[PDB]
Amino acid sequence: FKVGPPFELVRDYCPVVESHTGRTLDLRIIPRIDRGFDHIDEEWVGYKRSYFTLVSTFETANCDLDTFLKSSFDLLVEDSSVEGRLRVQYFAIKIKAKNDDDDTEINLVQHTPSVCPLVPSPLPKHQIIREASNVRNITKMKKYDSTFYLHRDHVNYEEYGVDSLLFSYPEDSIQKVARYERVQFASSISVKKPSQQNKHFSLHVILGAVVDPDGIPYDELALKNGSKGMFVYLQEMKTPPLIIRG
Repeated sequence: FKVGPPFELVRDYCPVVESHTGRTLDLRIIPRIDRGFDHIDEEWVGYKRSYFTLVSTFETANCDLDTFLKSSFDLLVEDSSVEGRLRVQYFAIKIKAKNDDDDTEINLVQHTPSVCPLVPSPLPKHQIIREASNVRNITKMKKYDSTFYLHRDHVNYEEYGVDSLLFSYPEDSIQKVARYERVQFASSISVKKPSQQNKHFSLHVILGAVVDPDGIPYDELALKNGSKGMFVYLQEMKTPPLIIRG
């Protein structure tokens, strides 16, 4: 494990507002790469046969988790789409790899990326990510449970309303930290141009809202009840240019 390529803001997309208070939700993705890249003379270098670890959470400025989970949020589209407000079923994160030059998407292979549902939370320290990674100790894993998950089936249900965000999440076990362990680039990718000069890649992290089937950037998504949902972009961050040794 080691300090990896830093993340920078790429863009903020659709604004999110609470349906009851009209309060705008201020969001901030907090991603970090914990291994897989070396910093050689002002350049980040990765390797084909190697793999990398990327973790991420997101935060909501001045909004405590309890209130957040009890709230209802609407996405605000505008102009062309101008639909108005789309109800958020839940928030999730996804990562992608791109050709930092022509912005072409590079496929990633993970060891089990995917759309990870997530609730606001600070990003755990580097060492904790380790002690929680591949260390399946029953007692130990229970010391990190409150750090990595929110078990909806344990909250006081009488405190939440029918439209509460908590109850629109797909599963009872909800992650607090999106952990992408053992990720590699597809072995089919070309890491050099015909001239033999290195190609440049970039890792992206996108925070988004999953909304019901019914011009804005989003990905089509296979929901939980067989329905076709939409993963609408809220915020995106990326690493600086990366090079991949073959």
